[PDB]
Amino acid sequence: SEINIVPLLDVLLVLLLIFMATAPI
Amino acid sequence: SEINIVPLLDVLLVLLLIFMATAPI
Amino acid sequence: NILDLFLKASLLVKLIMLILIGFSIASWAIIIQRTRILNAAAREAEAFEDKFWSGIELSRLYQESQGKRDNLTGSEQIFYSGFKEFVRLHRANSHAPEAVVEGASRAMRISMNRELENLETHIPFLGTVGSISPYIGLFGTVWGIMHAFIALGAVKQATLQMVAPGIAEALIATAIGLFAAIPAVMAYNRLNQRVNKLELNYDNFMEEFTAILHRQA
Amino acid sequence: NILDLFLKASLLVKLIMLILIGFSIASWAIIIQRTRILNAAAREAEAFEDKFWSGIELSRLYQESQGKRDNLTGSEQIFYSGFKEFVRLHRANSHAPEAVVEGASRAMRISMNRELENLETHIPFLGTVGSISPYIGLFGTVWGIMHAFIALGAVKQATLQMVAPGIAEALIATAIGLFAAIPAVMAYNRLNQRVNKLELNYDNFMEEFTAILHRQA
Amino acid sequence: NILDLFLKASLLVKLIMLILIGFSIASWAIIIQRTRILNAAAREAEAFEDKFWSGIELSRLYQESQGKRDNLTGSEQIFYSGFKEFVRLHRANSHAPEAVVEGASRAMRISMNRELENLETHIPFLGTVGSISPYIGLFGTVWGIMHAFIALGAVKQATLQMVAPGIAEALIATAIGLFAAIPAVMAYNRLNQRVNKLELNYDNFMEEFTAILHRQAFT
Amino acid sequence: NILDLFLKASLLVKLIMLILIGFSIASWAIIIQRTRILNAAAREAEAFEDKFWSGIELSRLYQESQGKRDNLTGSEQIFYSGFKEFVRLHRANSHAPEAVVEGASRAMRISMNRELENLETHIPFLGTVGSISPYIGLFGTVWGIMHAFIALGAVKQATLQMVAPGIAEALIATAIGLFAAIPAVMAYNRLNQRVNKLELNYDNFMEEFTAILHRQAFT
Amino acid sequence: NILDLFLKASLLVKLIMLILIGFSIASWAIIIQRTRILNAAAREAEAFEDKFWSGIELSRLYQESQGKRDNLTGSEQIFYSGFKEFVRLHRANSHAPEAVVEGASRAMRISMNRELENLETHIPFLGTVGSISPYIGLFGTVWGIMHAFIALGAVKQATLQMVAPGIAEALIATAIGLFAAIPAVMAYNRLNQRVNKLELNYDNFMEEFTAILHRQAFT
Amino acid sequence: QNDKLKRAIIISAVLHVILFAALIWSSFD
Repeated sequence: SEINIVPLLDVLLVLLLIFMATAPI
Repeated sequence: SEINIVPLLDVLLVLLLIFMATAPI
Repeated sequence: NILDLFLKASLLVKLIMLILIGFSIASWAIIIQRTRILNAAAREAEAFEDKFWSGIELSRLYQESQGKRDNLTGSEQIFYSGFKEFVRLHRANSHAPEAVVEGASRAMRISMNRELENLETHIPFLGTVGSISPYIGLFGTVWGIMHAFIALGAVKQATLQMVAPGIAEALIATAIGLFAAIPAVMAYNRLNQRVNKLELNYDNFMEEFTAILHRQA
Repeated sequence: NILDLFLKASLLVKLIMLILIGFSIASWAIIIQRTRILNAAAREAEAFEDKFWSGIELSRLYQESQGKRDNLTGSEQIFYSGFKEFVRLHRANSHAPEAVVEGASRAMRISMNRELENLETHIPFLGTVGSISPYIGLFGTVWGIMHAFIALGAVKQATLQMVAPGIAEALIATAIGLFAAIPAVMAYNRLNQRVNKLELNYDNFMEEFTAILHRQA
Repeated sequence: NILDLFLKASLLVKLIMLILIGFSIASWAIIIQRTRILNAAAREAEAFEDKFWSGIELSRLYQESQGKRDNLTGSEQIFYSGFKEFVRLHRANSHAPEAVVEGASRAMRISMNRELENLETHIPFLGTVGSISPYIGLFGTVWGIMHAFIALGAVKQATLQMVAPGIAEALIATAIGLFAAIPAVMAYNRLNQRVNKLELNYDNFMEEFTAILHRQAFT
Repeated sequence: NILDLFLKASLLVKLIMLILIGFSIASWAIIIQRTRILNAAAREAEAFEDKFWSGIELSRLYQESQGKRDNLTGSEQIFYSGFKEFVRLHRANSHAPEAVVEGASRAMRISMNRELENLETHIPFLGTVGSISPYIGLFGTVWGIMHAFIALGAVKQATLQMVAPGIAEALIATAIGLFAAIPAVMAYNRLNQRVNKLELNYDNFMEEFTAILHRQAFT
Repeated sequence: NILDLFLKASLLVKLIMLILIGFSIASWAIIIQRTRILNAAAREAEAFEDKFWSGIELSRLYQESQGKRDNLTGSEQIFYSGFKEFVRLHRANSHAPEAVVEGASRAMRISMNRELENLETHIPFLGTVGSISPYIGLFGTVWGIMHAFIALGAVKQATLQMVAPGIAEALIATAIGLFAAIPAVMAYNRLNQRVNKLELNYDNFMEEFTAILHRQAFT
Repeated sequence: QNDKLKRAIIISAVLHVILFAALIWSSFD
């Protein structure tokens, strides 16, 4: 068949939005 | 047609690795 | 819990959630109907094929078939069509065995194609749902991220605590998309396999019947 | 607020975002436009096919078509072209009616190809937009991060805390790119699938009319 | 390490991991079991072709053929069916040799279809695993990330040390899902290509035998 | 800025950048040449059909085509080939007024295929560039990051100032790759569209001419 | 460089690297052999195409081709498979000139399909390698990232030393995946283009010879 | 053809403008 990993982009974007502001407490 | 995915995932993962490696927390 | 998250969402997010929920309900209903229909068809075909080789003459089989010829389906319908066409071609037009064989084959093919078309339906809708569902969820997540940035820019605070509420709806959209996606694909594959098995059984029966008919003539 | 963060971003990021928004507007305009034309064509073809089987004399239908000879579209034009070719070639002392039938089929095929080419315009722009859109956003993000690190390494007084908004502005580019990409990709497949159905309907009507014309000669 | 995260994970994560492991085990068993049968069939077909093209009279090899009644497979059963149908229908009706050839060909096609449909079991099960597993892994990851960040937002103090293990427990799911997904599709693509070779060999043998029968019918 | 990081890069990064720049130059040259060639072909094709429907006697058009045999390209070549084949077949013998249609169709089809093959040179190279360009950029970036982090361990105290330039030097490769990738994918589709439209026009001309010759063939 | 971090890597990384290296070696060998085979085929086809219009009578060419019997490749097999067929069909049925052309066309098409199938081999393997290679690198990267997150969540206020293994493993996996992926795609595209060119040349020759045959059979 | 395309462009542009304005206003709250 085929391997579709389409919904993984949301996970990576969400993670990238967090390390930016993770330094402040 | 078709939204190629492999380049986007690789670029985002490399960015995440860069951000992780530069954090001394 | 879920109600608060649904209420806090934006307008487009609510529309997307409603669309996905409707898709889920429709897919479940289609699966529920098709499973029963296919199981009944398989049971009837197996029973009739078991009855055939019991030693019953074709004449009395045809006599019994005309009693419920209005509701004859599947293998019974194929047998009725084949015998009727064979009888008609024997006493009408040319009587060459090649013509009779060709006519019987054409009639059986037409009946089998009609029955197979009858059995499989509403499956392409399941395939389309499975193919399209994740993209709408990704669209909703992207819109939610844009909304979160705009709201964060509206206020002067840059703390991750303010950013945190901007992720719940975006993740909920993707969760609903996957939840709608999985059963459609599973049912699609299973139903296709069952239909292929039924088609193979029908083809074997029609080839055996054609071989039987061609031998006597 | 939003304007402050927009101005803080470099010129290239803003330019890319404006380009993507314009692309989205154009794509939605085309998608909205084509649907009305396709639906009108479908309903007109169905209505004309329905009227043709009512038993009206073919001469009356030909007169009705001739009344608006310059305003015939869809299934109407094919009928007029075929009838004109059939009648005109019939007065040319054609000994073999098979030649007349072949000529009528040829003229009908020419007109059908012209009409389909007329219907199938303006579509591939959507495919190009869907194929190109994500790369521009990814390039914008890469450029933003590159310049952010260059500025950080140029002056030792800088810190990631100060550079933080630039990375968010960079990620907005990828968000907007996917936002513009997805709907065009879906609509391309939808519209091609819809055009295929009209192609099939025209083909079957062509075959029926050719058979009817041939049987009367 | 990994075991600690598995123990400390939520019930849904554990259930997802168990489902994925079960799918992987079933796929490996099916692949291993199905690989040997095709090789055995190919070797038997080649040996039978070598025996057939050895110049031995067909009568002797047919007298040896009936010994394994209801035990033949591959080209042996196909040949037996075709030859028996040809002989019976020729000794019954001699009106038309072309009818004899046609009946032989019909019996041959029936037997070939039965053999190929026997050789192609449990292969379609592999496609479902490859199509489904990443979706389950991603669902687990999404649920885990959502729960972890909700718990993080429950506290006004933000630090990534507290919420670091949750993301690892989330990513284990997609790792296992993709690990189970890859070999299934990789082997599904390869197994299908082997059936076509046996189909081609059977078709070539069928054409050769039909030609021989057509030659012998007019005698 | 860019030049300094280009010079400071290692051997592999410089080779990758040189290859990418060469691909970009080749792509631009191919686009520029093919645009003009296709525009000229389209203009000639549009202009010829205007003369064809004017109402000039066929003998005059044939003699005009004969006078310029050296410069016969495009639609007029199809007309010449078809008319020559028709004349030869009629001169051979006047029997069977149906074979002339097939012969003329064959003669026109051969020339149409030759010309359409001629107009489509050097286009498939662009798709290769569009498909391959990003991967090489990622390769360069990952190698640069690996080299930077390997060299980072040499010093004892860790500061982001030392490691800052290497990351930008790595990202330059990805930027160049995407910049080379976009135009090729943009141009491929447009060139294909123009070729398809030309093919449709030639098919229309062939059908019209076949109808004309068929009508003229029978009294 | 590679060796040090490979030693620092885990067992899964070693297995992945071994698999991908084997894939790369197989791909390189296939490319090297196939390029030479196709170059030889192309030069032979060009030579035969040049020879066909040397003014030699067809009978002499047929007699020369009879010297190699059935050991013919390139466009030479097309002439032999079809000239004799046309001659024998014309001899058997001289009252149906419109059927010998159909038979010759069918035979030539079948022979061309046979030759085309012969010239394409082991290309789907390259396609499979190109399609599957990136996902194994994705799995390696996911494993590395989850390991790094575990390390971060293990000890508070971690140093840059203990986060090295995950990043190293992830980068190695990505680099090796891309390295195995690129040549397969490039060779796939190039070989497909060359095969298409050869098919076009064969089609042109078949059309020309069929036109010659139809011209001959007209009288 | 051109008039329909222009009308579609106008309606799409105004729809996008109002959608973005509504999104911006809603995000303020």
